[PDB]
Amino acid sequence: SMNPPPPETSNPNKPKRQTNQLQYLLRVVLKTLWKHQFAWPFQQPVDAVKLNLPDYYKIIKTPMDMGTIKKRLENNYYWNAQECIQDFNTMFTNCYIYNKPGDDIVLMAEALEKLFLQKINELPTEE
Ligand SMILES: Cc1cnc(Nc2ccc(N3CCN(C)CC3)cc2)nc1Nc1cccc(S(=O)(=O)NC(C)(C)C)c1
Repeated sequence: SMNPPPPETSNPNKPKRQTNQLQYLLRVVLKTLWKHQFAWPFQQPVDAVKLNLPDYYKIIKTPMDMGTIKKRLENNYYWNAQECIQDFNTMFTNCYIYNKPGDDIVLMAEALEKLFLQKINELPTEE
């Protein structure tokens, strides 16, 4: 089967704003996770075709990845910081759903999620 289209990253009909929290999510949170040694499998939508995973998009109906999250932030797609946080959580939980406890890719996600939670603990108060 084909890959689904990637999640929307721009919508000219969605209102836009800049907040210090969204700036932090891009400049601090995303940036720190992106450079992590275990980040690479989470940097783009899963290409189930190239990876030969016929069941991936049978199981994962709400795909999400850091490339999509980054594009959303660069485009001012998010209105609330919580939208972005929800997207990271969806990414992590999709990993845990598709795979099994103890799998290498799960350990990788766990490492990234721990770091994510550390950075979110330092989220500045909404100005
Ligand atoms: C975000 C994400 C969540 N789950 C899985 N699981 C996964 C993917 C591929 C495989 N295989 C199956 C065996 N086959 C020969 C190649 C890849 C196994 C599990 N992969 C993810 N991303 C991913 C992105 C790019 C490449 C790969 S990967 O290099 O094909 N797979 C591992 C070795 C990292 C697990 C994986």
